[PDB]
Amino acid sequence: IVGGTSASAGDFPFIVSISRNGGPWCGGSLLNANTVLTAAHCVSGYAQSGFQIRAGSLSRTSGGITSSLSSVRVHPSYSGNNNDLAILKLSTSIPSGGNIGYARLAASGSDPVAGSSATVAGWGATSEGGSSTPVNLLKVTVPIVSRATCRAQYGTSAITNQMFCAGVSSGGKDSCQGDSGGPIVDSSNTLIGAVSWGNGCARPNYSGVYASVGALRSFIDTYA
Repeated sequence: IVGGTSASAGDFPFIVSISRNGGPWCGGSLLNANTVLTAAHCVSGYAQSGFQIRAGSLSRTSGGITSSLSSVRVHPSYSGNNNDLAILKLSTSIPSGGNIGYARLAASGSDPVAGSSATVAGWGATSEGGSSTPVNLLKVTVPIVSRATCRAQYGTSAITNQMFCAGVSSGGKDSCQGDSGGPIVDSSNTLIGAVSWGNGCARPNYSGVYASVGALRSFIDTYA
């Protein structure tokens, strides 16, 4: 997270950190006791044994409940940056209680509304190309960017209705490398997307691009 602040305990009860090879890698969202929603790019094709999930902590290294993965299901039509979600099944159940809860999904057919304030969180880089990855969770609030503008920025073909965009025109607030798969929520903390891709991080006029929960609910609902 670029241009963010320290998350507080309980801000995202459902957020998980996803390590790979014992190192920071991605974020995700706990949907229920044995299921995490993350970005397909975080897990597609990779050895599933390299991953570990941690829930119930502001730290990605300590505290909470951990689990290995039983299975990975990438969206059936994942293609390029498109349909960039995967459903993970957990070998250790993660009961709700305390700072653990489950995500509330955006309504089916919904699209985030341009100009509305969204909050994204993760343990990714704090600058584009940055060396340091935060131990404690960061968050940042950015406006949704209209898809028409996002298409002006990246090309019409590059932004589909399975994606939405968020960021500030003059740059400086965004998700970044290591935040992929983690949540973006609306002002009521409803899960509207997962961090997906972008042309660097926090660049002026290149919005962050997010996998859209509202558009992907039929894959999410069926396997969650």
